[PDB]
Order: sequence, then C-alpha cells, then structure tokens
Amino acid sequence: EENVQEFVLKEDCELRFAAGDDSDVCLELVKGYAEIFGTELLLNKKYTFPAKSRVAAFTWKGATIELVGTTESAYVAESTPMVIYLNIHAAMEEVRKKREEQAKAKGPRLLLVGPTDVGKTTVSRILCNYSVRQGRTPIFVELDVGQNSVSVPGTVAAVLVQKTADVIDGFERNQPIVFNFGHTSPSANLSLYEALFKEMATTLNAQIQENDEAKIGGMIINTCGWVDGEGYKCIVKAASAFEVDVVIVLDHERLYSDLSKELPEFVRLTHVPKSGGVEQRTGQIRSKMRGENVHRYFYGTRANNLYPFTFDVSFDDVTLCKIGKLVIMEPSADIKHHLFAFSRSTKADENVLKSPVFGFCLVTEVDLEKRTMSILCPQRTIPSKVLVFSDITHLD
Ligand SMILES: Nc1ncnc2c1ncn2[C@@H]1O[C@H](COP(=O)(O)OP(=O)(O)NP(=O)(O)O)[C@@H](O)[C@H]1O
Ligand SMILES: [Mg+2]
Repeated sequence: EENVQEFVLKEDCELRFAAGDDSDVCLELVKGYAEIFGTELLLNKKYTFPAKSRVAAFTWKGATIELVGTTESAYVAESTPMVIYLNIHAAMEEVRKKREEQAKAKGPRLLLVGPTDVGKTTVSRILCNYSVRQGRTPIFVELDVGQNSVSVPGTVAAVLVQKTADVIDGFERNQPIVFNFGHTSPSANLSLYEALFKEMATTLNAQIQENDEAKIGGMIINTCGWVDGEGYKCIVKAASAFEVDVVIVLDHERLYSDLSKELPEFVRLTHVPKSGGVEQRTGQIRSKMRGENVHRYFYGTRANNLYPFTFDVSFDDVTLCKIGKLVIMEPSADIKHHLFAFSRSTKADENVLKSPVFGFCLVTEVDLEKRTMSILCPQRTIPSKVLVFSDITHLD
C-alpha cells in the first residue's frame, strides 16, 4: 500500500525481501549502486515486484534502498557468496582473452549442477549478466524441463543473451532455439531427454560457426536438480555433449567428489555454497509456477503484454503426433488443455524427434462433431501443420 521501509546496505550486503502473498512491493534505490541478480539498478527508478516475488538487491560499495508496500520478509544479509560468483565470471573472461590471443576464438562453456533449490537459475542469471556487462554475448542454455526460464515447461531451450535481464521480467526471450521434450521431468523418458540435449549441442555448435560474438561469448548451462542415480550419468553426458570446460557444483560435496574422479582432467570443477537466501519450494508451488510460465508464454508480462489469438482449426488442416518413435494421434477429448508444439519439420517424420519447434499452442476446446479444435496461439495462423503433443496441461 503506502507504508515505507528504509534500508542502509554496507558494502557487500544484500537486501533480501519477499513480497506479500496478496500485494505488490515497489523498490527504489535512493543512494549509491546496487544490482539485482546481476542487473544494475537505476537510481531513483521505481521497480514494482508482484506478489510472492523473492528478490535480493546486492551492493558492491554501499547503497540505501526504499521499499514501499507490504513484505512477508525484508532484511539485510551481510554475508553472501557474491564474490565467488564474480570470480567465476572473471575466470571465464580470462579464458576468453587468452583464446583470443591464441588466434576464430571458442569461448568457455560452463555447466551448473546441484540439487534442487540451491540458487542455480539465479547463479546462471548473474553469470550471464556479468558477461553482457563485460561486452560479451553468451548463450544461455536451459536444460530444466520443469522450471524453464526461456520457454514453456517440457522444453529444452537456448537464447543468445545480448542485454542484461530485466529486473522484473528476466532475460528477453527473443528467437530462442526450442526443443519439445513434452514432460516435466527427464525421468519420464531419459533416453529421449539425452537425445534432445545432444541435438541441442550439435545445433548450437553449427550456429556459432556463423556468429563470432556468440562463439566467443560461450555458454552458461542450467540443469535440473536430478543429481542422484540416473540423473548423475545424465550430468556426465551433458558435460560431454556440450564440451564444457568448467563445471560448477552448488552445495553438493559428494557430487563434487564423484565428478572430480570421472570428468576429463582438462575440465575445471568448482564447488561453491548456496546462498542463505535461496528459498526451498514444495511441489505445489512448483506446479503453480509452471502454470504461470505457460500463461506468460501466451500473454506476456505486466511490462510487455502479449496478445494471443484464439481460433478454430480443422482436424483436416493439422496432423497431431506424440513421441514415445513417433505415433500419429486421432484428435480426441483427451488432447484438451494440452500444449502442442508447432514442429519445424515439414512432415510427421522421423525428423520430428530431431527438429526444434516454431512455438506452442494450447488446445482449449475440442469439437468432435464439427471436427474442429480451438487453440490459443501467439500468432494469427499456425506456423506449422505438424503439431506435437506435450503432456503439460493448462487451465486458463
Ligand atoms: N540471495 C538471494 N536472496 C533472496 N532470494 C533469492 C536469493 N537467491 C535466490 N533467491 C530466490 O530463491 C528462489 C529460488 O532460486 P533459484 O535460483 O530458482 O534456485 P534453483 O536451484 O534454480 N531452483 P530449482 O531449479 O527449482 O531446483 C527464487 O525466487 C530466487 O529469486
Ligand atoms: Mg532452477
């Protein structure tokens, strides 16, 4: 509402706060310098964070910050691993220059691993932002099909980062490369998951041959939290497929010891602690968040609204298929509420499995007698006649 809280942050402190369950909180930096997960704050700009937001504003040299509205929590932390996360960037940049002097230059590729809720996504964000602030253009690769910060759930995705994340909305989602996995966990089909990220690595390697800035920018790769059992071998295959030269393990000493013995000796492995400000989720909140991600795909944000179309499509004008080999689907009541991917492949081939997607639509109604379905779509006509099933559902 109207009530105010003021905070003085010494050097190397962060204001950690969570917005209430019900209302916005607005942050304003009123003296000094501060950043939120790597993005510089502008002085006296009012940043409106929505309900449930969890945020840290960090300062290297000292800051004073005002928060307007109700907070569930808000305190200043005097100890962070931020210098750790900064020295990782410094080290990547050092590799970049040496490899520039050695010459086109191939930038460092970094894999972030660790269990759930250790601040992995936040750390990728910081590292991407610090690369941009250095003048570089890194590729952010997102292998977490549950909580994906680039596309919808059930995807493996990658974007070229050319600007710092917006403090509220995250990175711009401009022309991502997107593969439809179709499930919220790799365990649903681990062999397909591994095939998809291998196809992702192969595609990116050939893409960067046509863009030197992207090539030297390198890659920051976020993984999911499945580190045990089969998840472990999956980490090793990802390290190999993407030819990473740095693995950052967050808050897992056994995983660190195991990887140190297994990875090629040329790979640098760094164990770092999680921040004390990382919030543990539950399954319910994770589900809630997947739904909000899908909504954002179609409708956008408060800052940048997207205006999707709803229209009807004849069963005759599209072919529905499902992976798991390809199988063709006869449109039924059960496709209702499901996301489908518009495949870049021209027919319902073997090639559907290997192909990135144009984008997604949501099947909102199924008229079996009229033989038409209603879809929510980011564009006015379908970009492809090959629609690939995702097990992710969304009530809108
Ligand atoms: N230093 C911090 N202070 C306050 N909040 C933070 C901090 N670091 C992370 N968070 C918040 O904690 C939540 C979880 O962080 P996140 O970086 O998604 O962890 P994660 O390891 O990627 N989770 P998952 O991928 O679901 O296993 C997010 O809302 C962040 O904004
Ligand atoms: Mg994450």
